[PDB]
Amino acid sequence: MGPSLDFALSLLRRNVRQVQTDQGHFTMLGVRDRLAVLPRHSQPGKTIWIEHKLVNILDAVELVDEQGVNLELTLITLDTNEKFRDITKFIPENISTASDATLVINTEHMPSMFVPVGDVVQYGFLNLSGKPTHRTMMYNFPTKAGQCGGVVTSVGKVIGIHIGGNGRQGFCAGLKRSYFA
Ligand SMILES: *[C@@H](O)[C@H](C[C@@H]1CCNC1=O)NC(=O)[C@H](Cc1ccccc1)NC(=O)/C=C/c1ccc(N(C)C)cc1
Repeated sequence: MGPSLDFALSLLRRNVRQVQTDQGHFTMLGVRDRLAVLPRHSQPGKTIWIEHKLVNILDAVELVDEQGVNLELTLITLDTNEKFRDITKFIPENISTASDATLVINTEHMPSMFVPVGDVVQYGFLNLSGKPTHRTMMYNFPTKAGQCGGVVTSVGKVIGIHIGGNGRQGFCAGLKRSYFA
């Protein structure tokens, strides 16, 4: 088996978890220690279902930029038994585009799912369901409901978390390594 599939499957085993909140099913990316990231609109509460058990959330931080605008990312600290493998090194230091990226999803309804979103380009401002968001990127793929929190990945880099789509295109919140310092 080659390196790109090995990388994604290893993400699916060690960092990319099936979750459910009151808002439905999402993919959650565990980044290091007991710190994970979800799309803000998943609205995690005091507990979250993670695969096979209910896990307590010890803190949730909704990220905004210096203008006060939503980044659509919520960092949660979990009462998990074990620490995540630290994947912060795979997150670029600036928000970064990619060629021929794949969106890797993992929910109870869409387990171990691979979506060929393709080139990922800078987008910036997005108004989704009424809320302004900054720092997004875009792919010309018709993503659908249930795929939020999916991990946008390319050549060993974890670059984005899926947050929205308009039927023809998909959008992620860009990831940068400093969100997880
Ligand atoms: C994941 O939960 C989901 C994935 C979307 C659903 C449709 N395709 C996808 O890829 N995301 C959403 O439903 C988001 C949620 C959101 C809320 C607030 C801030 C950021 C994200 N919303 C959307 O993707 C918007 C969908 C939409 C609304 C209205 C229209 N009409 C045509 C104006 C089109 C699309």
